[PDB]
Parts: sequence; C-alpha cells; structure tokens
Amino acid sequence: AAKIRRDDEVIVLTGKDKGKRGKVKNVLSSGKVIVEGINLVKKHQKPVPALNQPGGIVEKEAAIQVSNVAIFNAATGKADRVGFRFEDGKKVRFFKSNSETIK
Amino acid sequence: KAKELREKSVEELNTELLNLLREQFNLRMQAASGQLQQSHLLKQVRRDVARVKTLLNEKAGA
Amino acid sequence: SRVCQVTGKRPVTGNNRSHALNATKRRFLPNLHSHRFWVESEKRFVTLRVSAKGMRVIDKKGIDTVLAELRARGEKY
Amino acid sequence: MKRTFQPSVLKRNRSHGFRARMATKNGRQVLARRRAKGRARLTVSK
Amino acid sequence: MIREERLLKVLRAPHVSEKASTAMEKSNTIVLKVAKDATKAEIKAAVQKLFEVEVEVVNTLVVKGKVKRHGQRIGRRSDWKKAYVTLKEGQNLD
RNA sequence: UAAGGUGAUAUGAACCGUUAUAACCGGCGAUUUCCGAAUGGGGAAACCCAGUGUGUUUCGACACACUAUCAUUAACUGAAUCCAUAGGUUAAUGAGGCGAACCGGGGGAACUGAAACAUCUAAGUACCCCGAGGAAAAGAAAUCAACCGAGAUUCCCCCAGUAGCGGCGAGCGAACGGGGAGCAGCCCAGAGCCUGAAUCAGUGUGUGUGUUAGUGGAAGCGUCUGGAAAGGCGCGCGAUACAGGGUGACAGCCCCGUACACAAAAAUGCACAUGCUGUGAGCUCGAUGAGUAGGGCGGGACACGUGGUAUCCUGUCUGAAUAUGGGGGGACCAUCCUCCAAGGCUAAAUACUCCUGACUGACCGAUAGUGAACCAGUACCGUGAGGGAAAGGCGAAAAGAAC
RNA sequence: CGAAGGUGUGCUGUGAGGCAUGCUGGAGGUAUCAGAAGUGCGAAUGCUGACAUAAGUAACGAUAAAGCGGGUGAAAAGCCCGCUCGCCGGAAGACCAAGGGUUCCUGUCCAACGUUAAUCGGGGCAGGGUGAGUCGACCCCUAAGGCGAGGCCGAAAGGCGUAGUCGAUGGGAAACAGGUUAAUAUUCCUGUACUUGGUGUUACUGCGAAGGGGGGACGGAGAAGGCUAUGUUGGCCGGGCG
RNA sequence: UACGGUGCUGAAGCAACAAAUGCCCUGCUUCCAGGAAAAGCCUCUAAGCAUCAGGUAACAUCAAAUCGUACCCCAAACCG
Ligand SMILES: [Mg+2]
Ligand SMILES: [Mg+2]
Ligand SMILES: [Mg+2]
Ligand SMILES: [Mg+2]
Ligand SMILES: [Mg+2]
Ligand SMILES: [Mg+2]
Ligand SMILES: [Mg+2]
Ligand SMILES: [Mg+2]
Ligand SMILES: [Mg+2]
Ligand SMILES: [Mg+2]
Ligand SMILES: [Mg+2]
Ligand SMILES: [Mg+2]
Ligand SMILES: [Mg+2]
Ligand SMILES: [Mg+2]
Ligand SMILES: [Mg+2]
Ligand SMILES: [Mg+2]
Ligand SMILES: [Mg+2]
Ligand SMILES: [Mg+2]
Ligand SMILES: [Mg+2]
Ligand SMILES: [Mg+2]
Ligand SMILES: [Mg+2]
Ligand SMILES: [Mg+2]
Ligand SMILES: [Mg+2]
Ligand SMILES: [Mg+2]
Ligand SMILES: [Mg+2]
Ligand SMILES: [Mg+2]
Ligand SMILES: [Mg+2]
Ligand SMILES: [Mg+2]
Ligand SMILES: [Mg+2]
Ligand SMILES: [Mg+2]
Ligand SMILES: [Mg+2]
Ligand SMILES: [Mg+2]
Ligand SMILES: [Mg+2]
Ligand SMILES: [Mg+2]
Ligand SMILES: [Mg+2]
Ligand SMILES: [Mg+2]
Ligand SMILES: [Mg+2]
Ligand SMILES: [Mg+2]
Ligand SMILES: [Mg+2]
Ligand SMILES: [Mg+2]
Ligand SMILES: [Mg+2]
Ligand SMILES: [Mg+2]
Ligand SMILES: [Mg+2]
Ligand SMILES: [Mg+2]
Ligand SMILES: [Mg+2]
Ligand SMILES: [Mg+2]
Ligand SMILES: [Mg+2]
Ligand SMILES: [Mg+2]
Ligand SMILES: [Mg+2]
Ligand SMILES: [Mg+2]
Ligand SMILES: [Mg+2]
Ligand SMILES: [Mg+2]
Ligand SMILES: [Mg+2]
Ligand SMILES: [Mg+2]
Ligand SMILES: [Mg+2]
Ligand SMILES: [Mg+2]
Ligand SMILES: [Mg+2]
Ligand SMILES: [Mg+2]
Ligand SMILES: [Mg+2]
Repeated sequence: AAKIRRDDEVIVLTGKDKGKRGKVKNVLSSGKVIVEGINLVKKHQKPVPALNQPGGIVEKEAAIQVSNVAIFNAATGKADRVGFRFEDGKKVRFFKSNSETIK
Repeated sequence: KAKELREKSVEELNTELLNLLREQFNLRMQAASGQLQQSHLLKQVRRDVARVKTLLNEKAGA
Repeated sequence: SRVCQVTGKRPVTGNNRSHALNATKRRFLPNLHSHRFWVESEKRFVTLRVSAKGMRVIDKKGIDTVLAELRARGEKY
Repeated sequence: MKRTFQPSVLKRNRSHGFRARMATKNGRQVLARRRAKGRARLTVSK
Repeated sequence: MIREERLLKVLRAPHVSEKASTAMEKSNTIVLKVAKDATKAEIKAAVQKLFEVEVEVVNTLVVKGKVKRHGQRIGRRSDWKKAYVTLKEGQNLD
C-alpha cells in the first residue's frame, strides 16, 4: 500500500531542490527514496587497489524522505496526492485531483 | 517444487533426495576450495531437501 | 509416624505453662500401641499401630467395619 | 604460604556441581534462585 | 552397511596445509575436515565409496576451537575434527 | 498482502522477485540434536555403557521401536503351609517436574515495646513444609434475638477505640443492631408408586458475537527570512478525523495514522437453540448421622491472659439420652423463646498480576527512574550460597575528510 | 531578526533577588493570578565522579655480572649472530600428574601491557599445529564412604538402612628401537613384535553357576649374597704433532 | 649449497675393574603393634542339554571403537 513506487516520476516538495523533478530509482525500507539526479552529495571516495577505484570526489545521489516528494501529475503539470481504489477487484492508485488512475 | 514433487512416488522422492544429497556434497567440496562462485546453490539445495523430507512425511505415515 | 491408623490421631503441639506462666512449646503424643487383632472371617491376626481410643472403637464397632474403613480410606493393614 | 584455594575439579563438582545441587531439596532451591535472578552460569559445572 | 546419506554428511572439506601437502606427497595421506561425530569406520566407508578409492587406515584428532575477540567482545570458535586418511599405494586423488 | 527482498552489528558477494507458490503477517501442520522431572542402567548436567524385539547386510555391520518408579485396576502365577495369603510377573490408566502473587492447612521465632524484665507485646508476624484453584475458603442455623422478631456464606461503611480483656501496666479490642454489594439453594443416610419427566456433565450440529492477519480513510497554495519552512504575512479548504507520531525550525490539509466504515480460508473462546449419551423428576409413607454430646486432667482458640467464665477444638481417661428427646440464650437453677449437632455439595459479590492489549500521569529524565535507557544480573568478586557495577546524545543526511 | 543554558557588563531593590544587554549557544521558554512540592547545602571521619598536594620525591622486586664487534631498524645497554666473562648443576637441568586452557610454532605490528627503551615478548592481529588395538582415561573389580527398590522410623520436609548400585588413591590383556616436523610422536614412517575378542573350517569330545574351593592377597625392621644401570682405565679406530 | 641447510658415504664398535638407595626380593631372617576387599585367572559340580549346543587344539579372516595427546608444570603459564 505504498503510494510512491519505483518507476514513478515525482516532484520535490521540500529541501534544497524544492520544485525539481525526477524518477525514483529505488525505495528504501526507512521511508526514503533515491531520486535520479536530485540530492547530490560529493563523497570523498578512497582508492582501493582491489575493485580498481582510483578514488576521487564522486558526486552521487542521497536518499530523501517520501514525505518530501509527491507524484507529479503530468496532465496538470503539478503534484497530486495519491489515493487508492479498487478497479475490477484490483487495488489501483489514483490522483486525488481529477480522480484519475495513476498509470 | 511442491506441486511437482507431490506427483511422485515414495521411491522417486527417495531417489531425488539421494541425488540432491550427492549434489550437496559436490557443492560443499567445491565451496570448500575456492572453486564455487555461486553461493546461492547451497541454500537452494538445502531448501529442496527440506521439501522432499516434508513430502516424504506427508506421503508416508500421513 | 505417631499416627493412629483408626482415628487418625496425631501429635499436636501446645505449651507447658509454669506457675509464672512461662510458656514452652511441647507436644501431645497419642497413646499408640501395636496390637494383633483377630479377624474371625479371614481367621488371621492383623497388627495395627492403634491408640487406646481406637481399641475402644474396635471393641464397639468390630474389626471388620474398621478394616472396611481403612480400605475405603486407602490405608494399609 | 599455602593459601586456602587448592583447586580440584572433581571435588569442585562433587561439592558444588549440578547433580550435587539437584540431589537435595535445598540445592534445588539454589538453582531456582539463580534462574529467577537470571544467572548466566547457573552452577559451577562446565 | 553404513547408509549413504550419513556418508554424505560425514565429510566436510579438505584441509590445506604445509603438513597436508607433505603427507600427501610423502606418505600418500590426505587431511580432511570431517564432521565431529564421525567415526573412523564412517570415514573409511565414505572415502571408499564417494571417491571409489582404497583406504589403508584412518587416524583422527579433535581440534579445539580458539578464543577470539571481535572488537572487545570475547568469543570462541567451534571445535572441529581432523582426519589423516592414508591411501594405499598406487591410489591417486585430485 | 505484495513491488520489493535474502534478521542485526555490517558493508559487500552471489542471487530471487515485480500481478503472483519473491519477501512479510496470521491460522493449522511437519521437523523438533543433547542435558534437564529425565524416565533403559550409571553419572563430576549437556557424558559413559547396555538389553530385548522387528527389520536390512555389499557379513564389515547398520536402522527403528521399547525397557524408570509409585498408585489403582485386571489377569496369570505363587512360599513357609493343606486351602489360602504374602510375594512375583505381565498389561492398562494416571501421577511425578516447573512457575510471580492471591488462598487453605501443618509447624512456628526473636529483636523490639513495656522507658529494666519474666506474665504480656511484637505475632500466629517473618520463615519452613504440604495441597489446590482461577480464584480459594466458608456456606444453607443444634444461628441470633428478646417475648417483638429476623432468616445461608463472603465483602464494604457504621456501631466503637465503645463494651470488655489486661503485671487492670504497656497495650489487645469486639459483638448486638443498622446501612449497602451480591443473592440460590439442595442431596444421602429408603422403601414403594408411577419411569427417564426437571437439572447437570460430556459430545456433535446451527446461528450470533468476539479473538488470532488485515482494507478504505478527507482537505494548501503563494510570498519573506533562512542551510532547510511545518515559522511570519496573505488567501482558501476538510472535520463523526485539531488523538498521537515522523518529516532538514512549531504541519488539521506532506507521510503514517485518527473518526467512521468494513473484512477471515482456517483455528478458537463465549452465548443461545437443539441432537445424542449418561443423569434422574415428581407423589406417598418413613427414617433423622454413638465412643458422639457431656464430664475429669493438661493445653489451645474465641476481643475475653482461669478469672465468677459461657461457647469452640482435643492429647489423655471416660461416657449419655436419642422427637415423649436434645443444644443454646455468657457461672448456675427454674420458666419461656429458639434451633435440631455428631453426613455431605453449592454460583455471585471477594483477593492477586508471571503475562497480553489499549490508554493515562501537577511520575523520573541518565549520580534520577528498575540493579540494568548501552549485549546487565553482564564485567568483576567469592570455594560456595551469594554479592554486584560503570557506561546514553556528530550531523537534516556520512556528505564520516579525495588529494 | 536566535529559546533555555553558559560567560561578562551595566542598573535596580532593605534582603532573599530582579531587569536589560554583549559574546557563545542553536531550540525551546513562559507573564499574571492561583495550586502542589523529591523546593534552596559548607561542614554529617557524608555518597559518587573529576582534579590537586606532598613531587617529578620514594621506588624500578634478591649484590648470579657483565664486555665488545657485526647485523636489522626511524632509532639498539636490553633484539639476532659471534667471541669472551660469570651463575646453577640432587638444579636455577630434564619428564609428568594436579591445575591452567592455545600461553605451542610461523609471519606481521609497537598504540596499550612489560615498573626504562623496545625492532623484542607468555602483548595485539592472522594462519598453522595435538594422528595410538599396546600410553592414559573409558571399561571389568571393589575400599573408606555415598545413594538407596522395598523396608523401619519420623508433625511435614525427611533420617537410617536391606537387595543392590556408584565410588581410586588400589587390583585387571598386549610395543620396542631407529628416523623425521617450524611446531606431534612408544601416536607418523622403516623394521621387528605382542594381546584379547569374534565369525569360519578341521581333528578331538562332557559342557554348564548368581553357587563351592584355590589364587589374587598384602606388616615393620634388618642382614648379606648374586646382578645390572652406570662409570673409570686399557685396547681399538679416526684425527692431531702444537 | 637459498650458507640455513639438503644429498651421498661411513672406520672401530672389545676387554677388565669398580658398582648402586635400582633388580632377584610379593624373597630370606626376625619382631609384635600381628599387618584391605572384590574381580580377572584356575578348578569342581548343580540344575539343564544330549551327539545339538557348547569345550581346546591348530589354521584362515575380521575387529580393537570413543575421549585426551599442543604448552608451562616449580613456575613469568598453578595457588598467592
Ligand atoms: Mg516530506
Ligand atoms: Mg513467646
Ligand atoms: Mg586419538
Ligand atoms: Mg537482513
Ligand atoms: Mg536414561
Ligand atoms: Mg537416571
Ligand atoms: Mg521479648
Ligand atoms: Mg530480650
Ligand atoms: Mg523494654
Ligand atoms: Mg469451593
Ligand atoms: Mg416466635
Ligand atoms: Mg491501510
Ligand atoms: Mg489520509
Ligand atoms: Mg533547528
Ligand atoms: Mg441430625
Ligand atoms: Mg466435648
Ligand atoms: Mg464446660
Ligand atoms: Mg482442652
Ligand atoms: Mg473423654
Ligand atoms: Mg455443646
Ligand atoms: Mg442468661
Ligand atoms: Mg450440616
Ligand atoms: Mg547529563
Ligand atoms: Mg541508573
Ligand atoms: Mg547571540
Ligand atoms: Mg543566561
Ligand atoms: Mg545567552
Ligand atoms: Mg523545560
Ligand atoms: Mg531536600
Ligand atoms: Mg552548616
Ligand atoms: Mg561532605
Ligand atoms: Mg608531583
Ligand atoms: Mg622531600
Ligand atoms: Mg632524595
Ligand atoms: Mg632512589
Ligand atoms: Mg629487576
Ligand atoms: Mg651490542
Ligand atoms: Mg641488561
Ligand atoms: Mg649473546
Ligand atoms: Mg660455578
Ligand atoms: Mg648441592
Ligand atoms: Mg591469546
Ligand atoms: Mg613463543
Ligand atoms: Mg615507539
Ligand atoms: Mg614501554
Ligand atoms: Mg603472543
Ligand atoms: Mg578396567
Ligand atoms: Mg562397579
Ligand atoms: Mg556400599
Ligand atoms: Mg523408599
Ligand atoms: Mg541410606
Ligand atoms: Mg586409579
Ligand atoms: Mg615439544
Ligand atoms: Mg571365589
Ligand atoms: Mg608390608
Ligand atoms: Mg656393566
Ligand atoms: Mg706448544
Ligand atoms: Mg608432550
Ligand atoms: Mg623449569
């Protein structure tokens, strides 16, 4: 009964990227998502002779709270909250605005 | 494999259990050396032996 | 154990009171004696560690009634 | 000097061991107290 | 007859060592890590059946586990059993 | 129920799965090493050694089941000793051990107080032992009362710190009666007559109601500051939902939830209804619990310390009448009243919390609160019983510092 | 647009105190009027933690004793190699039981430990290492003693104890020499043996016990005699001629 | 020759004397304080078995499991 899922396109509600969009890459069990291209940090990656890493300042994606994102409604161009309904005896998602089924 | 193994005899399940146990031995010696590079096969085999022993206690004496 | 088999008497505890009412704990033991009772029906003797009250009971009720009570109680004789 | 602890496992287990505690009534009360307190090593016995 | 399932659960691993390589090349004796409850007859039957090879004699010993410290928490490794399996002459094994 | 998973420190590796046998939750099942009541014998717990039987054998040997004790019952057997009995053996059923408090019983202190102390108190307390249940115990008048009457037991408030008891000291301390919670009465000592009729127990079935997984669940944007808005300033909307928690600062409208509405293949509780088995119902005529009541001696309990001391219990010695009779009414007698001992059963109101769920707090906030917020009954100490700690916080996020 | 808390300053009240504000801090605090208190600490040879003092003082654990060269290394009085010196030698050598429980060996490290340094270590980390028919235990047997079916006794618990069953420190079968590993060896290897049980043939034919008997099976002291271990000398062999 | 080692080869290997607190000796002598038990082992028969079972004698074959074994042990590793 998770509202925000993996291949969903979301917008960012709070944080240093308030308004940016992206796709979820994976959802974490702690109530966090990794959205492709948003919460970038620069980790000082240490070289390892095994694994063949030269070691540098790698910029990569950090997790973010599910509360801080919402599913982008591409029709209206905005964020909508997500409800659940049964269609054909099958639990589907829909937008709280316009009562449209999330696909 | 519970549906497949349910459609078998007692002697066929006992034969499969003995072939599983031979595969489990060959995997255990292979992972004893550094040769085995698929560690999940030990778990798959250990579950399938448990499924066979379960169906044997179901088909015989039950 | 100082227990009458017939009446179930048992050493009870009390006090020696002196003239100055000094109380020390004592015991009151039953006057138990082992006695062979002739059972006429079975034509044999039965030894019972019995008090003298129980011997008066056997003299009044009869030994067959008492050994019936001891079997219904579940007591060996 | 000769000190008061001269160890011997046989005498340790015959005197303070598990079956020596379980033999008597009061020894069983010792194991019941240590289980209620939650001792890791319930007795001497290895 | 010892059952084949037990014979499959007796042997754990080969033991690699300088002493194992020496006994293997000189005395033709392999060194195996075996199950702890395994006896000498179960080992001789297992090597004679699962490898199809002729065992002359089996010597066993129990290896006591070491006491290690992960961080500062104490711990103890498992006791395991070690078998010197002397093969007959001419026999060969990978 | 599901799009994400393979418990944690603790990554990684190798994999699984994405519309349904991935995972997760629940029900019923399966497996369930060894020790331990431990139960095949032993034993310095987690080990040693067997026996019998049925199976396999590539004759090397393997696997499985059973074998404790006691009680009761049945069968067989069986001494001195003729029968017999004791004893023996088989078989069946049951028990055993653990566990927080509450309960009933068997035993049972002392310090202390008395400004000493011995009677007394502490106190039938602490402690030990035995047994039981979800509660136990008690319980259906040989009771009170006072010439009016009440009508089993248990519990609460009064009566009343009264009456009394008491080196009449220290102290102990009712009852009658009244107001309440809760209420329920029955059976055998025995024959018949009508015969299965009430009720209860067990076992089924059906319905309802729970419980053990769960489902849906409303409504917000702009701007300023700021690292970050949930804050400020505007303008809206929901509310049977402004309980609570989280989210980068304080969020009814971001999330989880909440109000409300529902939901169970399976197991199971509780109600009814009813089936079956067993059980007897009712009427008549009877019967009416003997080494017992009482007594003597020695103790104990009753508020009552032997006192003028009733009543209750009994270790000892005795010892009645028995319905035309007997007990009690606080020495005792007489009158009167009241009840019927020496056989039993019985729900509720009552006591407690190892444990589970929900919620609450003018309870603590890391020298506090559990000894223990943290791998704590741990480290450590002790032969041992036993004693027994210290120790919380980077940041929003490791972005935990490449070079 | 910076709370509590901390640290200063200024002002104010008769006092306990109060107010404002600078810096730090980075999220809570709370008027008034009432209410309830785990409500105020300098002392209790108070309790717990931290830090002083004496003081860089005493001491650095047997008065068996050290010196030098070379090596390694960031660094050497302490480590390694070497040559000398000294000490024990009925022990300060070697082997075990009890007890401990990996302290054994190898590689690596020097923070802590080591009464100094440490490259070293019984220290840390990783790996390796203990091989049995004959050794020992287990096992057969019992002693003192323990437990104890039944049993006897006892308020209860329980006490004692029969048949039994445990219980060594004692009785009971058998393996020696040489070699080898960084670390095991009467355990491995080479050689040469030995014991007790089995099944199976062959010859022979009285077998049989929980019973009977024998044996096991037993003290102290003393005296020699016969030996061996072992040692000395000679011979022998190899080397030497200072 | 990795200077650690590893491989090959190998003489003589006798006698006398002294000699134990060790062995014969669980002996011998002597004394009084008068010096474990049981099994293994040997043997005797009892019921039983009757030409089978079992017994010993040789030979063959099989088995001998399990646990301990490192290291200190007078000591820096045990009790202090
Ligand atoms: Mg959010
Ligand atoms: Mg008293
Ligand atoms: Mg061994
Ligand atoms: Mg996991
Ligand atoms: Mg057993
Ligand atoms: Mg036992
Ligand atoms: Mg007193
Ligand atoms: Mg006193
Ligand atoms: Mg006093
Ligand atoms: Mg009751
Ligand atoms: Mg009246
Ligand atoms: Mg939901
Ligand atoms: Mg919602
Ligand atoms: Mg903040
Ligand atoms: Mg009556
Ligand atoms: Mg009376
Ligand atoms: Mg009287
Ligand atoms: Mg009396
Ligand atoms: Mg009398
Ligand atoms: Mg009376
Ligand atoms: Mg009167
Ligand atoms: Mg009655
Ligand atoms: Mg604090
Ligand atoms: Mg605390
Ligand atoms: Mg500031
Ligand atoms: Mg301040
Ligand atoms: Mg401040
Ligand atoms: Mg506060
Ligand atoms: Mg105070
Ligand atoms: Mg003061
Ligand atoms: Mg102080
Ligand atoms: Mg100083
Ligand atoms: Mg000075
Ligand atoms: Mg000086
Ligand atoms: Mg000095
Ligand atoms: Mg020194
Ligand atoms: Mg030097
Ligand atoms: Mg020196
Ligand atoms: Mg030197
Ligand atoms: Mg010298
Ligand atoms: Mg000397
Ligand atoms: Mg270590
Ligand atoms: Mg060393
Ligand atoms: Mg240094
Ligand atoms: Mg140092
Ligand atoms: Mg070390
Ligand atoms: Mg033996
Ligand atoms: Mg024995
Ligand atoms: Mg004995
Ligand atoms: Mg008994
Ligand atoms: Mg005894
Ligand atoms: Mg011994
Ligand atoms: Mg060595
Ligand atoms: Mg004999
Ligand atoms: Mg002697
Ligand atoms: Mg000689
Ligand atoms: Mg010269
Ligand atoms: Mg050794
Ligand atoms: Mg030494």
